[PDB]
Amino acid sequence: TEKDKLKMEVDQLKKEVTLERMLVSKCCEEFRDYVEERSGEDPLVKGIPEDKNPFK
Amino acid sequence: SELDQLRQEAEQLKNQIRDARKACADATLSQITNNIDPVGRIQMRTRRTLRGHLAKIYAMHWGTDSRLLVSASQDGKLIIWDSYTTNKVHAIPLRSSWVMTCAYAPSGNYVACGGLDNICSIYNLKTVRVSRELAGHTGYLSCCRFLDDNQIVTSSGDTTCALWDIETGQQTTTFTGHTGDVMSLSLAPDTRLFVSGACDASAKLWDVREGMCRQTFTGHESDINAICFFPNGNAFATGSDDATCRLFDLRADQELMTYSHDNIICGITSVSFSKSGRLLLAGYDDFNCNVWDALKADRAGVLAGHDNRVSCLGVTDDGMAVATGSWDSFLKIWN
Amino acid sequence: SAEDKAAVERSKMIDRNLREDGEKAAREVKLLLLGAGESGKSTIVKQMKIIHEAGYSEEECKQYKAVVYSNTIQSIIAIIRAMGRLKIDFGDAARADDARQLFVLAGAAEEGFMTAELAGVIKRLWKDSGVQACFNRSREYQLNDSAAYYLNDLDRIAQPNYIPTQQDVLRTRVKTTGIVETHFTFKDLHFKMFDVGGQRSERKKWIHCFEGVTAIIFCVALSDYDLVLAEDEEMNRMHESMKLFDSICNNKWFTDTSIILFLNKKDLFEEKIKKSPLTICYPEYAGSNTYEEAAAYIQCQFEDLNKRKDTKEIYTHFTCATDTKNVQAAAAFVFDAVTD
Ligand SMILES: Nc1nc2c(ncn2[C@@H]2O[C@H](COP(=O)(O)OP(=O)(O)O)[C@@H](O)[C@H]2O)c(=O)[nH]1
Repeated sequence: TEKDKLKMEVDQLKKEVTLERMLVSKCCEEFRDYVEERSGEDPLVKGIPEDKNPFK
Repeated sequence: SELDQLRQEAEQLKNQIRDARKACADATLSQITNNIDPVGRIQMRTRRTLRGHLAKIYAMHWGTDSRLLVSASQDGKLIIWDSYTTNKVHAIPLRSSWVMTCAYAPSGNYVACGGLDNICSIYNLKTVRVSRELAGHTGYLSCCRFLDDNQIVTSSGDTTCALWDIETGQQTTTFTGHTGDVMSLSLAPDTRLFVSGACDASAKLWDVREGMCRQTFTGHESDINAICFFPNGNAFATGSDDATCRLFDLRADQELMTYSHDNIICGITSVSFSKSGRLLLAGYDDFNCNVWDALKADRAGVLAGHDNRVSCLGVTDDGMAVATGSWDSFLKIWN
Repeated sequence: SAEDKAAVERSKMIDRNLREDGEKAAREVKLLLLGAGESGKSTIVKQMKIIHEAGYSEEECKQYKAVVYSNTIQSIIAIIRAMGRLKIDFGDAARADDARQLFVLAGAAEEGFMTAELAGVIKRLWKDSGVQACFNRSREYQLNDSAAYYLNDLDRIAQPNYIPTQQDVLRTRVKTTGIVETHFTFKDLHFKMFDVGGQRSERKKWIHCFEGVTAIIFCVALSDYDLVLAEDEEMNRMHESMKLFDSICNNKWFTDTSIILFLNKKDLFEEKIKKSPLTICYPEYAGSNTYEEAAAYIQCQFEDLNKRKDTKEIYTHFTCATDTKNVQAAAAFVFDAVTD
């Protein structure tokens, strides 16, 4: 069992080592920019007018 | 031993992966957002109290209309609520009361639940009766999410996830690789991939079509109890017994940010993003939900309306409300 | 509106039914079984059905036929494999061929059936004195306690028209992987008993689900005391059970739960203590190697783990879970402890 588990873990790691990874900076910029396009209309950030709150 | 060689080889590959991730950590998220203005103090109020369960609540899920929601309690009831009016639409009597998860199908036509019976039960809301009992897991059902009215994905204490054909009741695909109980899963926006979080302290990204693990994400020091995709499908958040939430990036293949404070030492049960992704909401064993600034890692607010653990939460698709469920037997709706 | 009124009325009707259901649920007695593997929990669950719900129908008993055979085959396989590890020879050399054929046949067996060929192989192996010498050294490997029960009855079991008896069903080891629940009524009260022994998952992820239960019945295999400590050598089996009991009895989740202790397999213990000294388990034990003093010693070793002794009592009973009359008497004991 355990040996069978180690073989499969090794096989999986051999695949994951080959992935071509993006720079963290680039991914962070894209994450930030996606949020910045939208957080101005996010009800939990900007709040809701009482007259437009369906949970009033 | 050959066993000796395999253990060292695995550690060597883990180290290669760690080094390759380090080679791409050219900067950090905190630096990148340094010039964004803080969101300011987030102060939500309870707008609706959902009273009716008579024991601990373990899970809830919003319908895609941002109005109906299903909750599951070990009082042996699945309740479907109209959150606008607090009316109960359905109270389903479970065959096994030891429920741990529930899900609302995107169509609104079905709900699912399961737990220590190791079964994922499907209920047709539009005939309420048990439509299907999906049997096959050898350990408790911890989470389930419909792809559509015909397919559902499950996670289990037996360390696997599965994809099911609901009509035939068979596991179409088994997702193997975790070495500890799988506690939570989240479907990608396009439903082509999903991520799972497990008691091996890792999260895994899975390809639905090809039945394989694509990536394994590490960094947590103890169990991952909750996981949720970011809305653009390129990142996800985790909540752990190690008192931290973390943001993980798919294409960087690594952790971007930890959300924690030296004050908080208890476990996290549940995580959700607000609609834009600016806020990350997490439920805690200490009875609170903490609202994090996803870009700055500062705690922006707290939701404190429960007298026992916050066990679950969810944000509506329209972004208008967050629901908390609790071991104190209540759900609350906040905005 | 019109629909809006009906939705309100529907909600109110649901509220009534939920309240009625909750009032019935608050009156039920909930009993959780706990204990190490093989300690007797699933046997106790089956005994509740036999005692309170008239037992098993013939069609229910027919469904255990395949597990009786699988249990039997796996028992004799375990003994044969151990002979190689313990270096025990057959009493008759011709049995080596039977042992080879055992493994060939076990792969070809069809569920619910045992061929006369396989039955004859197992019969000849079980009768062999070298197989019996290994059986009598079962403390040195892993062998379930129903092995001799089936193998000594192989002739009856192997008949083509065999139908398992209730005692046969009691003795089966069916490994469900999920929770098992049984319901009965005892003196105008609704009882529910749960067993999670089939769950192989991580206990810290669901033990809190049972906060609030009326009582825990913690089962201990007294006869585990002399089992050799092998691959995992931190603790012998009895001390693993003690560590689990310490954890449960003193658990924050069970402050208001009555703790019942079934010191089970007393029949096997009574026979073992004749030839196997308690010092194998407790090196410090300086008493006599007799049933009464050794059993008392184990009882005290578990009862001493209770840390809130001053506020919390342990209800201890010695049981033979396969003996329905013994279980029915212990059940009365348990009733008294929990109802008042
Ligand atoms: N001789 C004897 N056998 C027992 C007793 N209690 C249980 N057994 C047997 O021991 C084995 C393990 O018991 P079981 O109830 O399945 O243990 P569980 O894992 O805790 O559910 C079964 O084959 C039972 O028939 C007992 O008091 N005496």
